[PDB]
Parts: sequence; structure tokens; C-alpha cells
Amino acid sequence: DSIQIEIFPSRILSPETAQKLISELYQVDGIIRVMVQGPRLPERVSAGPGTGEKVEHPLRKPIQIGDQVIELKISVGRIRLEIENAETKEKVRSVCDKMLPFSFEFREGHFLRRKPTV
Amino acid sequence: APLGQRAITPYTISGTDIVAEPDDLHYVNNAAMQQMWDDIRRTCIVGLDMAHETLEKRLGKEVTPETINHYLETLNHAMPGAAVVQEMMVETHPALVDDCYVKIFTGDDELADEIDKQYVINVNKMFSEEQAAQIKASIGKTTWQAIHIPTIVSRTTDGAQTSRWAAMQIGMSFISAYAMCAGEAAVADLSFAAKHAALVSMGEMLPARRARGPNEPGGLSFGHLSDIVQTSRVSKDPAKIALEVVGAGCMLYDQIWLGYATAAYTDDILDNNTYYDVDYINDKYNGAANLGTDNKVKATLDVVKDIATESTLYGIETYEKFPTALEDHFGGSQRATVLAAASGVACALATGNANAGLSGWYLSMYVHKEAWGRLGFFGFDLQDQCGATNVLSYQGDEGLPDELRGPNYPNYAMNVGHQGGYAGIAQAAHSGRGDAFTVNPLLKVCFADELMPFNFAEPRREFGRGAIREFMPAGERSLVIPA
Amino acid sequence: AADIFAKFKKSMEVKFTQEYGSNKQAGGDITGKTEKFLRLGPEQDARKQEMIKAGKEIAEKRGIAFYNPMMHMGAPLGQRAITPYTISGTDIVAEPDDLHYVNNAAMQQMWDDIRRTCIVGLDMAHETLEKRLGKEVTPETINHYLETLNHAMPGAETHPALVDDCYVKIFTGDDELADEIDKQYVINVNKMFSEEQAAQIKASIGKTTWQAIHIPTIVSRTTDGAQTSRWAAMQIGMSFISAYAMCAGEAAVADLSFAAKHAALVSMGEMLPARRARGPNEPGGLSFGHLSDIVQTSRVSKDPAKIALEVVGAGCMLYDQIWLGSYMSGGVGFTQYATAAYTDDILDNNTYYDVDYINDKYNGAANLGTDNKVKATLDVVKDIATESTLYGIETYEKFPTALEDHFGGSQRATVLAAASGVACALATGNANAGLSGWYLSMYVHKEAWGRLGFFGFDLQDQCGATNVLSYQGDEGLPDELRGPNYPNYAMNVGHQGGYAGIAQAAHSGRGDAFTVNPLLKVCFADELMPFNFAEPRREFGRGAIREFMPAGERSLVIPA
Amino acid sequence: AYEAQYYPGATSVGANRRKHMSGKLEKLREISDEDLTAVLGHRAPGSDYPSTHPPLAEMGEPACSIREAVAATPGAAAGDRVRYVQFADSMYNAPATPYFRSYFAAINFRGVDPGTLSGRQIVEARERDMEQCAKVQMETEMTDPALAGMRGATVHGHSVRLQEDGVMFDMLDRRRLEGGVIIMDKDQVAIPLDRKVNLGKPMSSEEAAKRTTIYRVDNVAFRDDAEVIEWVHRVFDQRTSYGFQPK
Amino acid sequence: DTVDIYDDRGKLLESNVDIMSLAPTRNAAIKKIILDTKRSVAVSLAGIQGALASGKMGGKGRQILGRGLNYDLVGNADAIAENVKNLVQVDEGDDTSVKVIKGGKSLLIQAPSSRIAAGADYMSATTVGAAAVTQTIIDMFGTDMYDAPIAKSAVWGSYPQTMDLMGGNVQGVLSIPQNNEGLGFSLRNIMANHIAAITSRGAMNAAALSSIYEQSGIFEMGGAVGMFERHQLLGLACQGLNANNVVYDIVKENGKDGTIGTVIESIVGRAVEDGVISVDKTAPSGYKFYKANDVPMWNAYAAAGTLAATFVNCGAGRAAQNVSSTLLYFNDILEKETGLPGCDYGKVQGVAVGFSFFSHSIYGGGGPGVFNGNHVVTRHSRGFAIPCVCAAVALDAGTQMFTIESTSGLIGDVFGSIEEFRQPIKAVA
Ligand code: F43
Ligand SMILES: C[C@@H](OP(=O)(O)O)[C@H](NC(=O)CCCCCCS)C(=O)O
Ligand SMILES: O=S(=O)(O)CCS
Repeated sequence: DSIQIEIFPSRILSPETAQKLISELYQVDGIIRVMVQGPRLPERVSAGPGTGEKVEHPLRKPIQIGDQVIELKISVGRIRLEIENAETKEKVRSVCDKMLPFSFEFREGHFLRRKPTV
Repeated sequence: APLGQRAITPYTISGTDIVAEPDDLHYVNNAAMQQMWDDIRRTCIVGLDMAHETLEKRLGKEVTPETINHYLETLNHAMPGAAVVQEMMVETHPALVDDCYVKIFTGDDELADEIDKQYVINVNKMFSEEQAAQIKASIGKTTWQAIHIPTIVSRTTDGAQTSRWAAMQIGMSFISAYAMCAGEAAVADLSFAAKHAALVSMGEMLPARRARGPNEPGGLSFGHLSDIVQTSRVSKDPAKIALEVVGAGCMLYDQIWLGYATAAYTDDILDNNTYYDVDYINDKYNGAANLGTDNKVKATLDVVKDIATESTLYGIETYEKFPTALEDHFGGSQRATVLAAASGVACALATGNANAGLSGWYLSMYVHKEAWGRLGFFGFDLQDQCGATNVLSYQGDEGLPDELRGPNYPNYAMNVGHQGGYAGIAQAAHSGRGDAFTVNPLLKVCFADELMPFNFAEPRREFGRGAIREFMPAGERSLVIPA
Repeated sequence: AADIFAKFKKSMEVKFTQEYGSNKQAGGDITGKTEKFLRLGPEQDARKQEMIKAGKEIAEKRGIAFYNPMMHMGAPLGQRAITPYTISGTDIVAEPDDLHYVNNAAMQQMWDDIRRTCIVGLDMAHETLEKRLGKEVTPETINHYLETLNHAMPGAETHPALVDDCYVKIFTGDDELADEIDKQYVINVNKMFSEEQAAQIKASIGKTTWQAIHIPTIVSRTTDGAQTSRWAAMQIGMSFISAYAMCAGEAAVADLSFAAKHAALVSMGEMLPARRARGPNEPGGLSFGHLSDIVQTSRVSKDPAKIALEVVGAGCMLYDQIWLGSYMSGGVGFTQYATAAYTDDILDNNTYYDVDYINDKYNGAANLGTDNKVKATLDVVKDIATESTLYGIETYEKFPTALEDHFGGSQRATVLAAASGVACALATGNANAGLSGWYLSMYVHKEAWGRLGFFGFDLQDQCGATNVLSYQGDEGLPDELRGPNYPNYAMNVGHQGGYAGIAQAAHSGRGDAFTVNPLLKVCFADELMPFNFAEPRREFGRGAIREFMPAGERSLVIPA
Repeated sequence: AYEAQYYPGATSVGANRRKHMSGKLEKLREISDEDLTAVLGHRAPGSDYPSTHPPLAEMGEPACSIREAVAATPGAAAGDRVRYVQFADSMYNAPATPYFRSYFAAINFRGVDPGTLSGRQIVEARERDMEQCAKVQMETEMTDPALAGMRGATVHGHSVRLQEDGVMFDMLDRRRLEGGVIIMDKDQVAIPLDRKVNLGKPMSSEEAAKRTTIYRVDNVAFRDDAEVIEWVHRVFDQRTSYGFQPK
Repeated sequence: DTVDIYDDRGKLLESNVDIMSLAPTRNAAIKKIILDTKRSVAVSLAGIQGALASGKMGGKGRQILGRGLNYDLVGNADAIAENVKNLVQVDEGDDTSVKVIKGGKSLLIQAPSSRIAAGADYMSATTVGAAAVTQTIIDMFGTDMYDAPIAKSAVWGSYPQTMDLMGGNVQGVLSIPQNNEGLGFSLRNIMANHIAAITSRGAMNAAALSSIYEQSGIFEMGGAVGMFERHQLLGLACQGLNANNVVYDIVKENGKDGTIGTVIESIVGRAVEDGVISVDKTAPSGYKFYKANDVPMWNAYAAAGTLAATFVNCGAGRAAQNVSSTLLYFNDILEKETGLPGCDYGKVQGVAVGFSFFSHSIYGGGGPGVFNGNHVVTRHSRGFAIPCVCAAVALDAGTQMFTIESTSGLIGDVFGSIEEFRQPIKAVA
């Protein structure tokens, strides 16, 4: 009965824009679960002769969304949603126009699981 | 309500509703993949007509349909590892070897008609009348056996196991069913017939340098892999057939034989490119992408150039407008693989020629390289740079119809992400023509059986089922293992 | 020996004079020459009843003829009673069916352990790092690198629980180096062997360091045996790159990639010719010395006869039931050509009698040592072999049940020849002496009974005597080196199992630490393997009782 | 005097590729040798170059005509070890691409071993020869600090969408915008320097696309570049016939 | 060691010819036979045309649908021969000969010996012949640029995807070198039906040529160094080449009503008369153990007796089946009745045991005509047991199933046109 969507910003979001964006999406009605995928942000070099060194990435910040602190391991460059109705898909695409300051894509289909695991 | 953080972007099986994590498509964690390889590995075809000539000459027997019924029942008893002649011996447990059986398919319509219909693969029933006519014309009025030895025996052994086991049990079943002596020259002739003279191996034996043997994935040429996949028998979409062959070949070659590919059978990118290619070919070449032997265009350099360049440009535009599969931490060699597969399948569908598909593959690779300045990892570029000049050469070590190519081909010997595309191209060369088989009708009819634990009609769907812990493979030893 | 003769008699009692299942054989005289055949059919076994029921049920379920004992010509199997088998040197009673390698999990696990194991030399990689990379290797660095190797080798995309049997260990001839290294990754030659055995091992491997690599069993089952070397090489390269802080991509690191991947890689087996084409790590290329070394009976026992016999048992099983029984042949199997040499103690009885005879005639020449051994001559071989063969023949002719047990002549010929060859190699300390005694035993058997064996059992035994001492090109190798790919031995059963036990005896009687390869003796000197190579014959019995848990099972990724 | 053309194409990307291959780049910034050595992270800045073998002057050489005729580079005459400078270029109009960065290296510098991947372009050479090549590549328009940068390990980020402020993504942060300029503060292996290296400002998106060598549908697209397509078709056609019959 | 060589009619060819002069590495005719086997190859024009027309190429059951080429190769076989000779030949007027055999259906390509001296082994003949035929097809029949693969694989089968030309239509007397069981075994890898067909079913010609190949391959494999050179040359002279007419004398004297036992009596009588063995000890029961004064000579006598007995048994029965039992039981009863080892010291007897097993059981092998010197079953006798197999096959009368025609029709048709093969004993002598 549900439909599930992804938002693909043309530029990998910084934590601040991702901070506000994800924050009010949780206020959006009709979301079962959300996903944010993108490049990882290591806290230590794990390859090369400079292995085992401290890396404090500018993009690794404790985003404050919905009164919750989340430590980004990634630069959110893909957001897949979960909505039980299509009339909220109009809502989700609408909000991404206002507070994502650049061009983005918006598809629909089976994205997260829709399948048992383990 | 929940917030997920992951950086691996789970794959969704192409043309399906199943999304599987990237580590569920590894053949170690995917039982369907292993079962596919087991079915291909444990399967062999032995003719019944040369043994019948031996029986009728040496012994003076009469080989009637009732004797064949008795002999086939005997053989289906003896093939799973049971004794039929002498006494006081062991026999493989019927629970552990229940995936073993022997069936006969024949180009003789009558001889198939009065044989017990539990041991017969009916060509007319399984195939459309045009494909059935093609198959019967190809094989003649000859009978063949489709032997599938136990999964456990093939797992505990190599792919060289199959012909030996099948020949031993065929000889013993002849001995039991035709009332001939346990040891006599006629028995040897039957053994030599089954083992060599009338045996069709899934793959041939590899050279010394490749430290592996017969009936392995390296001997399984692209024509045999096309014929094993049973989409050309089940559906008429000439592009879906090629895409299914690509999806199965990428797994079987890259993941197992060479030890990435996933993209070819995931996310429906190559499928979209191929369908656009078919539409373009129909629009420009008077619908040559449709089924048929006359509507195909003669394969020339201009045609392949047009088709391959257009396919590559469309793929590049689609990537550059909505990448959605890049950013994988490992580069973009799969981009080149997908583009080349699309171009080659389009060229094959339009021309009905496999080497035209190969030329499209290489032209797409070159257009990729010149448009982006990327081509892949260190490897990868070898095969393309070479092979572009090896498509039409007729020199000895270079040049073969694709159908007769395979992982043991010199250029294709070591690198990943290419051989599945070639199998798909070889399939598409004939699928658009509506042909019953690619290069071997015996393999095409041998795998038109529904008792296989693996569905060779939908290979990619089988991988999807395997990835979600809903595929039951054979060869499990739970009976003998402690609880 | 009287004690072994007693256990032989007890085995015949428990086999014929005692009833098994429902064959109604209770009562009888194991020295008697007559019996009455009840003709109860295969339904007398009970286990065979299980097989019949399962086959019929599968026949209804699937839709084609599967397994009907009525399609045995004449009458079904078992017109004479189904008497059990007893594993030599133990008391576990096994049905014949449970000793078919398809039906024995431990029997499969043995080959899945020899197949998936590899040993990669490690001095050259450290030397390359030190010299041409500046990254000095210190035992802390080796500890970290072996930690990285140990779980990367399982795959790290391989399932965490599906590859639990995938580990790597190291053993070194450098005594001071193995002391610091974390003992979870070290095979210590000084405390897994005795002082003299470990002394010979260290003397033969020198100051070198080696890795024992075991890839997942499911990976070995899915692919062939030639995947082991490549899996190990790739995991070794990954561990070197990820444990020594080296960039992947520069040219100089490729020299190390070669050195650590495959410059000092020792394969269990090798390539085979065309008819039997196969690659490395298949039983056709596994030497007799390599099988002698994979069996850790020498490491954990001082009795030479027991060591030779244990090697014979495992050998027959690997080379007859798996190699010739399945790869080259397939079919029902060759389980009963093989159970002769590791069941019912006829071989043990003959060999212990031969030990007594040699010690009585040659002043304990069959006892452990290296100086008491008699020099190998034709007279010694003729003497020992003939007496051995004559005694074995007298035992078959004196106990009719022992003759009926090895009903086919091939089993009897194999038992006699194995006993004679093992005795000769024990007395003389020469493996080829054991071989020549084997062939003389075959000749005495043939001339005494007027029948030797199956149609082609005499091929390598007619070719046997003359090729033992030849130094021509394709004829002649010390036995320790010979194997199933040897030209005479390539295609016949009932021999290759006993041949390995012959070579083991030539060195077992001397108290030797290893037969042909020390890297194998130490590589398999690890009690962490799911299979126990210290006593293999006890392992087959354990499998036949459904009490052996192997590796490579896919139950976690399969519907239940 | 055969005047090389270096590439076919009348579009802007054609001229840019001809410039990259030909080495006629504009020195768009400047970087000090001590700073360059520090950023390469191969050794301590301001030291003599370690050698893997003694100088060829004293090491002695065989009577090879090629050795007598091919003057060894200064970095090899002193027996310097072999070292590498690695770059990751963005497909979003970054001024260079792996194959054409490699063409520049192989046309402009002796004794070089360029290696091209889809996300890397390693230049491996004797230590001071690679020093020269890295300085040229960093100081000129070929390298845009925002859309490029040295990356010795974990080079992921060439095909990732640029940062929201127009810098190519990096997992290790070998450089980032600081006060409107690119400041590189780690080696190419991502263990920090003792200092801060100023690479100038990142060239704006418009002029970046003006001086790019990637073919994109946004900017000049490959489809309409009939010259490049014609070249590719001619090369592929010649390959196919001459494989069939070399005539 | 001097013998006489007698042809298959029992006539005297050459008198007193020294044994060492007859070795593979010294005899000119044997060297020429080796060179011709190395360089000559046979092409099936009919099969090429059939594969082109029907697309049935690349092995067993393979057929490419929709790419059939309709060329009249058989009709224009003469022009094809001329152009293939033009391509193959290294220099004009050299030893390159191409003949059209049997009305255009097949060709005989004998590449020049320079291509042999300028390469490591014999495969240059096969590869150059296949390349020449493919090139001539593409040339004279105007094959399109995109139809080149089909014309190539109508000659080359599945190579390089397969090690050999599986499904091809060009083949030689010897298989590919990758199929050897050991070092130097290539000359031994000629199946029995090939030798039977080449000599047009002449028993003492098939035996002679098979023994020539076997001894050439055993010299190549280091089997004749020192005293073993004499050991093998005596066997070759006595068995293969009819030394002093012993084999044919025995055949005549035990032909009408002979058996294995009478041939054993003949061999032992000739040995005792010539002095090759004499009574060493006499047991109390009257049995006289014999001792071999001349051990290589006794081995030669055993081999000659083995061949003669195979002749007698398989000619009385007219079945090539009996060869295995003849080879086994002649030597076995010879050991029992004289007290000495059989031919090749149990090696021939064991090869006969294995070859009788594998031709009489479910485990492989086949008829006597599918066994060669390289076979794992019969690679053990040092050149003394395979000649008997080839002679037996040549001496069959329609009893076998896998007959000479079925397995070696092309080989027989093409290579039966060389006199050095139809008359191997005359060539060697
Ligand atoms: C058809 C053959 C010829 C051939 O090539 N193989 C056979 C049969 C085959 C089949 C029997 C299974 C079945 O019934 O289908 C198998 C198991 C091989 C397979 N396909 O797995 C086998 N023999 Ni055989 N074969 C054996 C043997 C033997 C002994 C049996 C002598 C006796 O008195 O019973 C004799 C030859 C000889 O005289 O030595 C024998 C012959 C024969 N052997 C005669 C059958 C004889 C008959 O009609 O009674 N085997 C043995 O010597 C004992 C072990 C037994 C092997 C089974 C096991 O050990 O696992 C079996 C090994
Ligand atoms: C001889 C050979 O048979 P083919 O030449 O293949 O018919 C060979 N058999 C094996 O060596 C013997 C397997 C059966 C052994 C039975 C007990 S001797 C093989 O399988 O290739
Ligand atoms: O009957 S045979 O001796 O040939 C085979 C028995 S395994």
C-alpha cells in the first residue's frame, strides 16, 4: 500500500543544509522511515603509509534534527523516503524545492527493503 | 520515524521487486548462485543411438520401446548410485542424491511418442512449433539422454566427475536391462560411446596453464551458456533474452570462475539502455530489432558505428543526468561494462550477428574513453584495446564466432566484467532472429526440465530469490550430520 | 601378535556369529566351512529399509523412477546376510552403507581439509619488505599482520558464520622467533613433537617461517581445488597491504605482492595429464609422502606398525573411495575395495605377525631405531614377504569367515600385499623394499590360489616388481614421492592406499619425524582442524555413526 | 619540424585537451619547493634525496648503446628512489582527466611512469623528477584545488557530486577551502603536515567549465563534437578492417 | 647384434643389418617417417563445406543458426589445393606437396620441412594448414568482412576456446602436444585405428609402423641410453620388423591349427635351440627352471612370440578383441612353462592385463582400436604391446563397433597414399 522515494541532490549536502532538510521532513506527514546514503567520513586513515592517523572531517557534525543529535558518518547525497500515500509524495517533492538550494532528482519505486532479511 | 545511515546503497535486482544487500550477491552467501553452478556442472548429455547400434550389432538384440522403458527405469534406479548387477554392496543414500535423474529427448517423433512420458523431454510440448521444428531439424531422428548426477557428488568432486559417473551408470544399466554379460567387449564399447563418442560436455578441458579441468566455468563457451539459459524458449522479447543471458553470465563467470558484475543485473540501467537501443534501431532500420530472419539488416561497419555510437551517447547522457549508481567508493568500471553490454546487445539485435555485437561493445568502450577520459581500473582496458581488432580476424588464435568464444579465449582469459556481456551478445545475435538455440540444441533441450532446483527461465529472478534466503539448494548433508 | 589375532577373532565373532539388524546370523563357527543362505532380501538391513523407503517416497514426490531394488537383476540385494564392518583398531561397529563416502561426513571432510589447505613461504616476503621497502618487520608487526590475515582470509564479504572454519597459522624453524609471536597464530614444533622429531623438523626446514592457510570449506566445495591457491594469494596480498601501511598502486610494492602471493607456495598436489586433467590440490597429484605427512600418527605415537596401518587406512579411503571411486570412476562407489584395509583387523593381524617374525629373525629389526635395520636385499624381501603372504593365506584358508568377508579377491590381495610391503619396509627401512615385498606377495597369492583379483588389478602388480628399482625416466621414484599420477598407479584400486602406508612404514620404523615433507607434518600438526589426522580410521567410524560435524554446510543461508 | 596537433576537435574541450597534452598551461598559482615536498609527504622537507642505489657515475654501467645515447635524468643519475604523486580529478568539469593528465606527464617529462585509473592518475618517477612533474601539475591550470588534489590513499570522490560549496569530496581532507582559498594541510597520504599550504582560490564554475577537458551534456557535449566522433569512428574502423585483413 | 629383416610375405629384404644402424636416431627411413608424420596433415573439404552450409561447426552438437555460407568447396577443390599450396609453401619448389584425395572431398597438406626445423614441434603443420585453408576460402569465395569468423571456425573448430581444434575439419596423425602423458610421448599418441587404416589393414605392416612410432617415442623419452638402446633395438628388430623371419615362420607353422600353447612351445624351442636360455636347475618333480644367458635377447624372443601369438589368436578368431588375452596369456604361460619373466619383464603382461580389463568392463577404454601408446592404460610397455594391438585391429573382420572407418576414415583415406607408410618394413629396410 506504500510507495517509496529517493531525493538525489545535484551536490552532496553539507551538514548544515542536511541538518535543516532532514529536520522538517520528519514533520512531514506520511513517512514510515527515511534513509540517507552517501560517501563515508572516516575518523582515521585506514589505508596507505599514513594509516592510523586522526581525520576530523568538516562534514562530520552532530546534526540536530527532531531534538536528536546524530553523528554523521557520511555526506548525505541520497535520501530515500517511505510514504504510505502518493498525496504526500507531492508534499515531499514540494518541500525539497524550497530548502534545497540547487537542482535535484525525484524518482519512485522499491528502494529500501520491501523484503525480509535474516 | 527511523533514520538510516549507510554508504553501500543496496542493490535491487533488475526487472524485479527484490533489493538485496551487496554482500548477499556474493556466491558464498547466495545459495541460488551455487545451485546454478551445480546444475550446470553436474549435467551431461549422452546419446542412445550409438549404444543401440552396438547392442544390435554385437549382441543381436532388438531395441524396442518397451526395452527402452525397462532400461530407462533401470538407469534412473542406477544413476543416483545404486547397484543393479551384483550383490553385497553399498549404495548412496536416496535422501542425499534425490536430485539425480536421467531423461531422453529425441528428434524422432514416434520414438518419443511410445516411450514412457516420465522419462521423455517432449520437444513439441516444451518449445514453440517453429523452435521445435528447428531443434528437430538440427538433431535429427536421434535419441539423447539428459543425465544429472547428484549435487553432493559434484560438490565433493570437480566438474570432471560428471561424464565418468554418467558413463559408469549408463553401462551398468545397459548390462542389467539387456541381459548381457557383466564383462564383455560390448560393455566396453558402450562405455567408450558414453564417455567420448557420444558425450556432450557442458565445458571442454582447459590448457595446462589454467590449473583447472573439464566442465568448469572456463570451458563453458558463450554459446553453451546461451543455450543453458531458457529464456529464449519461454519468451519472445529478443532484448529480454539477451539481458537474461548477460545477467546469468556475469555471475557465473566473474563471481565464480574469476573470483563489479552486480550492476549488470541490478538497478535496471542496462535494461533501460537496451530498450532505448531497440526503439532506436526499429525507428531507423525499419524495425530490424523485431523478431524475424528477414527484417534483420546486413551487418556492416556503418550500421554498427551508428548503433554503438548512439547507444554509448545515450548511456553517457543518462549517467550524466542522473548517476545514482556512481559514488560507490570503487570507481566506475561498471559504467563502461554496462555501456558496452548495451551497445553490443543492440548491435546484435539489429544485425542478427554476434561479432557485430562485439564490435558494438568495443566501439562503445572507445566512445566512453574519449568522452570521459576514464575507462576503469588498471586491468580492463587490455581486453577492449585488443579485442576491437580481434572481432573479425580469422587468424588462428584470434577470431572465432562469439558463440564459440568463452572464458578460455586468450584475451578474455583473466579480466572481470566482460564475459557476461559476451554471452549476452551471443544470445542476442540469435534471440532477435527467434532462433530456438544459440549454438547447441542438445543443451537447449537438456535444460528444458522443470525438476531442476534452479529455474533457468529466469536466472536473475533466481539470484534474487537466493539473496533473500528463499532458495532451497540440493546437496545438503543434514541426514548424515549430527543435530 | 596374539593380542591382535585375538581382536581379529573377536571381529569375526561380532560380524558373522552375531546377528546384525535382521539377517538372523546369530550363532555359528568362524572356523566353519558351511552356511545356509536365508535370502531375506535388502529388507534385512533396516538401514537399507530406510534407503528403500526414502527412494520410494522421492519417486512419488518428484515424478520419475528413483530407486527400486527390484531393478536389481535376478533378485534384490542381499541374498546372503548383511553383516556389519568393524573399524580396525577400534570397536565402533559400522554398517557397509555408512562407509560409502557420500554417506560419511568425516570421509568427505578429510578430502575437504586436504583440498582447502595451503602453505605459503614467508621468508622472502619479509626479506623484500626489509630490503626494498624499509619497513622493518618486527615480531609485533608479524603479530599484527597475522591478525589481519586471520580474518581477512575468511573474507572481509564472506558470511561471518558461514566461514568459521577459515583460519591461518604460522610455524617457524627459528626457535627464538616463534617464542614472541602470539601463540594463537603459531604452530610450535618444539611442543607438538618430541625432542628428536622436532630436531629433525627444524634441521630440515632450517631457519624459515611458513604460513598454514585454510580457506573456507564452502569455497572449496563450490569451486575446485585450484581456487585455494588463488584465494590464499589474494588474502595474503590484502593482509600485507593493509597491515604494513603500504600504498596499493606503486610499482615497487608489486615485487612484494609476488613474493608474498606465490614465490614460496607449496601445493598439496600438482597438475595431471590430459585424460585425467585436473589442477593442483586434487588427489591425483597428492604424493604418497604427502599423504603420509598429512596423517599425524607419527607425531603422536611410537608404534611403527600402528603408524603404517593408520596411513594405509586413510590412504585407501582417499585414493580409492574418493579419487578412483568418484573422480575417475563415479557410480555406486569403491567403498569395499577400501574397507578391506581399515576394517576387521585382518591387515593389522597380518602386519603384527610380521613384526613379531622380523623381530624374532632379525634381532628386533622391526623395532624403532635406525641402526638395527637390516640392509635391503632380495633375500630379506623374499623371506619376509613370502612368510607374510603364506601366513595371510593360511589365515584365510583357516578362517572361512575371513575369506567370505573379503569375498572379492582384490580385497584379499590388497590385504596380503599391504602387510608384506609394510613388514619389508619396517625391517629394512627402505620404502622400495616394501614395494618389492608387496609385489612378491601378489605373486605368491596368485600362484597359491589360482586367482589374484579383478580383471585389471594385476596391471601395476605385473609391472610392479620390475619397476620398483628401475632408474629409467618414467619408471622409478622413491615411493615417498610416488602418487596416483604415477604411470602404473594412475587407474587401479586396492593399491594406492597401501602404497602410502608402505612409505610411512619405511620412516615410521626409524622414528622419523616426517616422511617426505616437513612443512606438511607441521602444517597439519594442529588440533584445531575439524578432522583428526592423528587417527583417521577412528574418524571414518565416527562419521559412519552420524557423530561427525563437518564444515562447509550452508544451513544458515538456506530455508529451514 | 613536424608540428604536432595533439588532438582533433574545434570545441573548447578540444583546445583544452590540446593545452593539457601540449603542456602550454597557464601558471595559475605558485607553491614553494619546501611546501611541495611537505605536501608530497614522501620525506622531511629540506633534506637531500635518499637513494636506492649509488650514483650511475660510480656504479658503473654496461656497454649498452642506449645508455650511452639516452642521457639519464638527474633524479636517476643520483640514484634517487622511485616515488609517486597521485591525483584525483572530478568529472564535474575538473580541468583535467586521468588519461589526459597522463598524456601531459608522458609528453612533458622524461623517465615517467604514469598510470591511469577511473579515479586516479599516479605519476611514478625518481624522486626529484616526480618533484618537478608534481610542481608543474600543481602550479598550472591543469590542477584546480577545488576540483582536484593529491590523493595517495582512499581516492574515492572523483565521480561523486561536488561538495555543496564546489569542492570535490575527500574522505581524508588533504585540502579544504579556508577563508576563500584552498589550503592543503596534509600529505597525499593524509597524515598532517606541520604547516598550511595555500593553493590560491578555486576557479569559479564558469571558467572551470571553460578550461575543462571532460565532455558533459551540461557544457559542450560529446554528441555534437562531430570532429571527435569522426576521429573515433575512423580509428575503430581502421582497427576492425586491419584486424580482418591488414590492407 | 645383427639381424635380418623380412617383409610381411616372408621374403628377405636386407641381410646382416646391424641393430644399432636400425635405431630411431640413426635410421634414415624412420627419420623420414617421423618427419612426414610431423608435417603432413589432412583436410576434410566435404566437412568444411557441410559446416559452412549447415552451420554445424565447433564440436559435437554445435550448430550456428542463420550464418550458413553456401560455398562449393568440393567442386573447386583443385583451385583450393593450388592456393593452399601457394600459401603454405615457404619457398617455391620446396618439399611442400598438396594433393586432392578421393575426388575433392579431402586434401593432403604436407608443409615444408623448413617449417618443422623453424619451430619447436609438429603443430606448425596443423596451424599453417588450417590458416591456409581459411585464407583460401575467404579469398576465392569473397566472404564478407563480418563472415570471416564463420569461415575460420569451419576449419579451426573451437580453437582457441578449446585446447585442440574441437569440431574442426583439419587434423593430423598425431594429437596436440598438450595431450601427452609425459615427456616425449607425442610420437606415441596415435590410436590403433590410425595405424590399421594407414597400412590398409596389413597386419605385419600395421605392427611394423606402430612399433616404429612406439620406439621413436621411447627413444625421445630417454628410454634407450646405454644398454637400454640395445635392449629396445633387439625388441624392435625381433617383433616389429620381423627379424630373421621368426614371427612369420611361427605364424605359418601355427596357423592351420595353432593356439597360444603351440606358439609358446615354438618360442621356447627356438630359444633353447639358439641358446638364448638353458636349463639352470631341475626340481625333484622334473620341472626344469631355465636361465636366460642373453637377457635382452630373451626379451626380444618374448616380444616376437607375443606378436606371433597375437597373429595366431586374432587370425583364427578374426576378432581384434582377443589381442588383450593373447598379450596377457602368452607371457603368463611362458613364465609358467619356462621359469623366466615374460616380455618386458611383466610390463607387457601387465599392460595386457589393464588393456583386457578396460576393453571388457564399464570403466572406459573401448575397443582395441582406441588404445594408443599414450593411453594411460597402455603407456607402460616399452614399445612391445601396442604393436600387437594395432596388428590385431588390422586383422579384424567386421567384429568391432568403433571400426577403422568410423574413427579414422579421413586419416586412412589421406595417409594411405604414402608408400613409406603402406610398406613400413620395406622403408626401414
Ligand atoms: C559389471 C561388472 C564388470 C564391471 O566393469 N564392473 C562390475 C560391476 C561394478 C559396479 C556394480 C554396481 C552395480 O551393480 O551397478 C561397481 C559398484 C562400480 C560402480 N558402477 O560404482 C563395481 N563393480 Ni565390480 N565391484 C566389486 C568387486 C568385484 C568382484 C566381485 C567378486 C565376487 O565374488 O563378488 C568382481 C570381479 C572379480 O572377480 O574380482 C566384480 C565384477 C564386476 N564388477 C562385474 C559384475 C560381476 C557380476 O555380475 O557378479 N566386481 C569386488 O571385488 C568387491 C567390491 C565390489 C565393488 C563395490 C564396492 O567395493 O564398493 C564393485 C565395484
Ligand atoms: C582409462 C580412462 O578411461 P577413458 O580413456 O577416459 O575411457 C580413465 N579411467 C580411469 O583411469 C579408471 C577409472 C576406473 C577405475 C576402476 C578400477 S581399476 C578416465 O576416466 O579417463
Ligand atoms: O569385473 S572387473 O574385474 O573387470 C571390474 C571389477 S571392479
